[PDB]
Amino acid sequence: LLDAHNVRVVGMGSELVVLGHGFGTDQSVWKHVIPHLVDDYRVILFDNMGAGTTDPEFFSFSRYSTLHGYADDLLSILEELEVESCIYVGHSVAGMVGCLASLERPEIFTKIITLSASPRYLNDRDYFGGFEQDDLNQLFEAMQSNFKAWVSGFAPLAVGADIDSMAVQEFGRTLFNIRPDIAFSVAKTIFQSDLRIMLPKVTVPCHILQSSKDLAVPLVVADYLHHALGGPTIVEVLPTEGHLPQLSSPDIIIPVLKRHLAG
Repeated sequence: LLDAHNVRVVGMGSELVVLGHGFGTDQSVWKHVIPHLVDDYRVILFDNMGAGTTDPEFFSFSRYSTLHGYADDLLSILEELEVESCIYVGHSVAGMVGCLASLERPEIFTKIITLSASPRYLNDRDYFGGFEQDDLNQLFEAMQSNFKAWVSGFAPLAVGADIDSMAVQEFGRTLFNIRPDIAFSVAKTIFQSDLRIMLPKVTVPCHILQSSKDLAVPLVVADYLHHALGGPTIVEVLPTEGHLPQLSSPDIIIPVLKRHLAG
């Protein structure tokens, strides 16, 4: 492992914190944050199998049809690094992956921080997720119709802000670097996922950070996690817009993340 997932361990701080990334980017999404954590924490970063920065020659589409495959990767990495106890910070899908991995080894995680995470994006009876199946169908066909034309429109909506903004350029660049037959398939697994049954089984304390304006995650999803996670929970709304606010708005995210890391 490690090389397959580009595992990096930086810092001189007392506490171990793991940083996971969501769909479409890689560990570089934490570029603005890492310099502010190395004095206080020992940071381990890694890339999910199937990202642009990884070698997905023989990608097992069965292993990653559920988020368990990503969760086992995280555990194997922490196992390989001989990590017995750490704080986990998961952005977007890596939030649910840490929660799912904590079900398997809750002693390894003292604290979980989710950022722009969601256990389900489709709507349902008495559950607002943000999307309908026909909203997903159009996106999946648009990604296969012209993947590059889709990325040019999706990255401005995921990050928010201008098409010319630096976070948009970076995310669209990493989003476009995914091998197309993997990006569509992984976007299907993620966008159609439903991890609400798992949430009550979580006992690790979870700090749910969430942008007030997140197009992939409505505000109501933050309160749902607060009430659905079986362990202690707190919710802090970030005064930002976007799915990747640690990239677009690090000036605001960093003090909030460190405050939850230290408290």
